[PDB]
Amino acid sequence: QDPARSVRHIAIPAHRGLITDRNGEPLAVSTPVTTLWANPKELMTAKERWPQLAAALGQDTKLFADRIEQNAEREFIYLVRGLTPEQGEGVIALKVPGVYSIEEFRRFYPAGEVVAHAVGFTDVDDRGREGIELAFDEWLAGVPGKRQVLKDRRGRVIKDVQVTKNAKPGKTLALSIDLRLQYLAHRELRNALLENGAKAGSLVIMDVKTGEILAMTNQPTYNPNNRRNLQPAAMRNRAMIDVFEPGSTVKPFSMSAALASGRWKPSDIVDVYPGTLQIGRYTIRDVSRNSRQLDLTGILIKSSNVGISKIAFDIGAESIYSVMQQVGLGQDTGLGFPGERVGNLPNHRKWPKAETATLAYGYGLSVTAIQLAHAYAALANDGKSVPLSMTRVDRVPDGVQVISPEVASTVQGMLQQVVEAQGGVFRAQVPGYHAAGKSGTARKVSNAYRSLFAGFAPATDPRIAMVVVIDEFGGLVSAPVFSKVMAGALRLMNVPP
Repeated sequence: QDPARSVRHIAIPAHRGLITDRNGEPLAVSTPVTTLWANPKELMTAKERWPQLAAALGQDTKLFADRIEQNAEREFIYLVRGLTPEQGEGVIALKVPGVYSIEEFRRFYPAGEVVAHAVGFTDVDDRGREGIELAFDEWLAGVPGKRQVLKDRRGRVIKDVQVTKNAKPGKTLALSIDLRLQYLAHRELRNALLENGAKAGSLVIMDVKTGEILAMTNQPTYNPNNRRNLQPAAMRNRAMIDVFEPGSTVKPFSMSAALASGRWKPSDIVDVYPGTLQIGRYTIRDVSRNSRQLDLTGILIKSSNVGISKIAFDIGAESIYSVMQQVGLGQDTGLGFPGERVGNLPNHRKWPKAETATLAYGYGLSVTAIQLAHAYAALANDGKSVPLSMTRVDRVPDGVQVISPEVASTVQGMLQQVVEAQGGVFRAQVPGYHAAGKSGTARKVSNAYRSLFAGFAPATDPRIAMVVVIDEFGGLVSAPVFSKVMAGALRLMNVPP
């Protein structure tokens, strides 16, 4: 026969670490719940109690009985996971032979759908499945404790002996996210999509000094506290996953290369008439074909593919490739979100004219909204790249001077004119401030199109970079979202006009 006595162990679940926004507002909080397990060999001696027990578990009387009878020979099954402590005390109070309790934890997300994708959620075992919860699982999970029990020959717990290992609570995490900006971003992105008959999009706000992600919102979203009817479209962290050719939004990086080459100055003129350029069997065609001479700022205002291609042929694709690589386009973000997409910044030894031109006007690479906001942050931060962070930054990293301060300042002033000049993206203007940026028609890589707006403010002393992505010309839907969210974000951060 089996031993009359055996010393056994039971795990002591650990309290998962608090997630807060950068101002300490809670975003994910461990809620005590009660798990009930049974020894069927003991339960089998108390059948008349089963229907009361089943009703207190919210289980069907016969399905409950069938489950215990089917497991009669086992000494452990779970009865139910994650009752309220009040509910568990009610079941324990029934004193049914063979019913035992374990203290577990369930997450609650106080801000719900507003920050669903960035924070993520946990599975039935309280482990990270999505977002920060996944990326920082090890940090947040802590370490289960251990205690000894004495069991008899039939698996009855006859003594709680001792705790041999204290549970180690998980560690607290303060995100870079500012929930005030996050609520503004979520509201305005949602409202823009509903008003324009669009289904999906994303918005990223970054601190250009610190590399902090201040807001990251995607539509559709979901309530992480009630996933009962959750659609896969809604769980997608689009800002980090959706890859697209960024089109005209990377022409500022092409212009940065041109101004670093020694061959170009802002007052330089390019003739783009008649809005096309034959390069062998290929024709580069401009979206607006009403121009002859354009200065470098006008090439950005008109988004002339011919203009930027002629510059690119003069300076060589390798100069443009290098800037785009150094500002992080097509590169690992280092954020350690499993499944984050890197996109592709193709390289060549010999760049033919076609591939040189498509790189320079943004169809020769694929990026995410995070990478595009990161690149805009570098340009805004007087050309100094700072690592991306989803966590609060107290000591700002040195970062890397990727674009000379002078060139970055000149390109800031060109992008100010894109927003402010006659013929510019006037819907991206931010009353009280100089804003700077560039619209684009992005092409999805998996043709599906996205309306992009990328920019920063204040134009003459930048603090915040922003990318707006609307899945669906001239930012007519993404530019006004930038305008409204930047207007708000700057004042919530007490940025002076």
